[PDB]
Amino acid sequence: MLQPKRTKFRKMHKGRNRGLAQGTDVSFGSFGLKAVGRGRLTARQIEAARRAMTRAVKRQGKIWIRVFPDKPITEKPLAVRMGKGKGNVEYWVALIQPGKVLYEMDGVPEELAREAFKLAAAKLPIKTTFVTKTVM
Amino acid sequence: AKLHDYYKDEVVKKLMTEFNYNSVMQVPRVEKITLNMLAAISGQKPLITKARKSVAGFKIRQGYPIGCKVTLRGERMWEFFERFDGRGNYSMGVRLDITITTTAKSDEEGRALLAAFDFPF
Amino acid sequence: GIREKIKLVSSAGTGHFYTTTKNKRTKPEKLELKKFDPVVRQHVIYKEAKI
Amino acid sequence: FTINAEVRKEQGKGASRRLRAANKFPAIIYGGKEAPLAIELDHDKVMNMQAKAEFYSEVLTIVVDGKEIKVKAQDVQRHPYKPKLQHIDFVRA
Amino acid sequence: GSTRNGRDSEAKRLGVKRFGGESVLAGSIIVRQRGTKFHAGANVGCGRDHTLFAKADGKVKFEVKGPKNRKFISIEA
Amino acid sequence: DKKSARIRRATRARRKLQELGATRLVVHRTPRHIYAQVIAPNGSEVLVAASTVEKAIAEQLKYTGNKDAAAAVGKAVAERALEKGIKDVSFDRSGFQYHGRVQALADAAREAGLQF
RNA sequence: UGCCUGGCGGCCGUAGCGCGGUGGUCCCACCUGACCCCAUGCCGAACUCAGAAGUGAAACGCCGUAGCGCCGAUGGUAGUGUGGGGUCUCCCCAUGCGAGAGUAGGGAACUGCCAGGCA
RNA sequence: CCUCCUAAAGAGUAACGGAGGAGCACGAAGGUUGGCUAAUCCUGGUCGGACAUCAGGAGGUUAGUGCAAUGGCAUAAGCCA
RNA sequence: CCGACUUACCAACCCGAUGCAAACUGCGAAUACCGGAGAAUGUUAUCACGGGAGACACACGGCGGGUGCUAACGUCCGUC
Ligand SMILES: [K+]
Ligand SMILES: [K+]
Ligand SMILES: [K+]
Ligand SMILES: [Mg+2]
Ligand SMILES: [Mg+2]
Ligand SMILES: [Mg+2]
Ligand SMILES: [Mg+2]
Ligand SMILES: [Mg+2]
Ligand SMILES: [Mg+2]
Ligand SMILES: [Mg+2]
Ligand SMILES: [Mg+2]
Ligand SMILES: [Mg+2]
Ligand SMILES: [Mg+2]
Ligand SMILES: [Mg+2]
Ligand SMILES: [Mg+2]
Ligand SMILES: [Mg+2]
Ligand SMILES: [Mg+2]
Ligand SMILES: [Mg+2]
Ligand SMILES: [Mg+2]
Ligand SMILES: [Mg+2]
Repeated sequence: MLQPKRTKFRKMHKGRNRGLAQGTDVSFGSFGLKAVGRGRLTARQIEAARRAMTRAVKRQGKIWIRVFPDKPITEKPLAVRMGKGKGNVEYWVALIQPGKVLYEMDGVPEELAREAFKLAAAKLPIKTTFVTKTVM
Repeated sequence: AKLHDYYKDEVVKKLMTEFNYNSVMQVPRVEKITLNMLAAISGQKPLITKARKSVAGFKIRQGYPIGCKVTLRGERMWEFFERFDGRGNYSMGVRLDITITTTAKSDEEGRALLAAFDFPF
Repeated sequence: GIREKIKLVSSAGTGHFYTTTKNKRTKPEKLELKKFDPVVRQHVIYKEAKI
Repeated sequence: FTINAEVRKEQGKGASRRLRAANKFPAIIYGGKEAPLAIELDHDKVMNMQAKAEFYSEVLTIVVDGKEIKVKAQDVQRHPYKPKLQHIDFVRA
Repeated sequence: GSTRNGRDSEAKRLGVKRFGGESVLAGSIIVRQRGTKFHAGANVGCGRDHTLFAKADGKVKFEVKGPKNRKFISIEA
Repeated sequence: DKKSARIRRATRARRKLQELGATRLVVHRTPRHIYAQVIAPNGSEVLVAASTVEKAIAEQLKYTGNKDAAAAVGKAVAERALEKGIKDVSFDRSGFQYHGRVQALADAAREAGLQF
């Protein structure tokens, strides 16, 4: 599952997740799975969805993952009180805004792309939509 | 003095036919000769060169005297010339090292100049 | 730290002194400096002494 | 392709969002040495024809003010997730 | 349990003290800064901690000037 | 790259004279000529000037790019500055060493009665 | 009054690079020598001096040329002050302000003082 | 005690919030005058190698700053006398 | 002493595309803040000095955030 090989800093402020996405076009492949909802995609979710769509295509065509989980999420252990420092990094997330193309695919029929992405979408916490490469 | 006087008589003359320069100022001149490693070889007292950095490898440090060099120019370079890196300049290894810097703006033009003085090739 | 306090005493015999620090190990030679003596109102040699 | 269009009275965010909340969208015609013309377009009409790859390649005619302006589609701002057009740049051919 | 952070220095109250067009007396600090974010223009001195101060009575003038487009502060006396 | 290197050498002093608001005796030297301009504090106005390209100075000289010629320009620019009543100047050596022809000019300029 | 060159400024890339020309009367440059003045942690390379046979080769200036850098609308978008609203982790409406990026396009700077050459 | 962030584009601003430093050094590493300009790589070159010093070019501060970080720094505040 | 073909191959630089950042910025608002000027309006609403205090456990709600699980009628700041 995806994770930055290095980071400048271990822990990151919670932040907020406002705005619409950058990277709203199918820029690499023919077909894309686009976020309609807003949220966090964990590295496990990204992997689960990748394995689903990959198995559907029977290792044919080509798959791009447009999102990368570069935000570390900390958690406090069970039965520890508030404070005493920030919790430990447990997993990595990508912040998703509406419009974000999550995955792209080329070298399959649309029919099979739609099925592969439907199987991937069922692994994700955010509402998605199938999209095609536009001429402009 | 032997080779300065011969540079302009013959070597300027021949190189002006070879490449067909528009001026003598196009001709390759021996600008300088630098003998990195010395004062019986050169006459000029050498300059003790020093380390630009430390290196984990040679057990050196920055500003350690790890070399020595002299920059023969003009009359004294001609008198030692008697005694290609890709823009005219040559370097001889002596089993010290030697360098001949030129105003030649080509690789064929440096070997034109040295070999016109009958430099061994 | 390493650096010890010293006084620079006026050579004019006014009693006037400056104070400074000195790395005694690296520099054991006595610090001597022309400084303004405000008693005689002249620059004179000052010389190191113990604080 | 022949697109019907009106000169936009109002410009800016409020005006533009009101257009799109009534199944229209703003566009701009610029290029040549004439002043830019800010136009409003019927959304469903243009969305239907821009489905064809010819819309973006061939010269189009904008019938605005009853006048025929020949243009190429220069840029399109799409809605981030919905299949809608926010804006089109047309360049006078 | 414990954390290895929990330190910070006192805030230094840097920044612009007199903005453009403000009438200052000579000696008045115009900006406190680290290094020369602003440079001393006409009738402005630069102190040892890069403090820019008025050397004349007059009005503060910020200007971008020279080949590096650096910010200068002057006093229009 | 001798001009750019010299303009780098010249800049500190020039900027200081601008800061001070000094009237500036600027010298320029070449291997053949030497020049002198008295420039106003603004930096944009030459008040008086004298050179060895000026035929009057040059026709009385042996060679225009020597210490003798430098002293001749020094006397000339100073004399002309004293006509306008420009007594107070600051010497801008313009990146050249205060030595030889530049010094010879400065010496003659002082000897006439410029106050630097 | 025009053209060329030098010096000093304004200005600080629409002004900078690249690439193709082009200039030596003057100016500029390289250049020519060094017991000298002064100089090289060695070297007249630089700095410095005494020069004027030679060349514009390099540099420099000038001219041309969008391959770049740079500048850059209009419109839309983002954000946002105030008031109001929702399904309130985020948005929307009224009103005011309104980018950044990108697009069309611009673009091979312009200008003051003094000096000299030439016409 | 210092530096950054949190800190909401003046200042200030909390938490057992997120990251690092200080408790010195230096009679030069201070003053001034004069001078100088970096990393890194490519091509060539005794030993010599990935990396020593030399030469040329590319590059243009990506170096440097007595010691953290930030802001500075070419007129250098960097380097030499 | 070397070399030469050769890779399920792993691949830096550079070039073109795509995103991401509290401790990134070749950009950059709204607001806020400082100063100047001018009306109207406001029981001087301002500043100084002096007599007398109280208070230094705050709470929730909105907005911007840290922390916590964008958990808490949680916790810690800013601002109303
Ligand atoms: K002040
Ligand atoms: K010193
Ligand atoms: K609150
Ligand atoms: Mg609005
Ligand atoms: Mg601080
Ligand atoms: Mg500047
Ligand atoms: Mg010479
Ligand atoms: Mg040429
Ligand atoms: Mg813009
Ligand atoms: Mg050009
Ligand atoms: Mg602040
Ligand atoms: Mg604020
Ligand atoms: Mg408070
Ligand atoms: Mg210093
Ligand atoms: Mg209390
Ligand atoms: Mg309390
Ligand atoms: Mg409170
Ligand atoms: Mg809140
Ligand atoms: Mg509470
Ligand atoms: Mg709460």
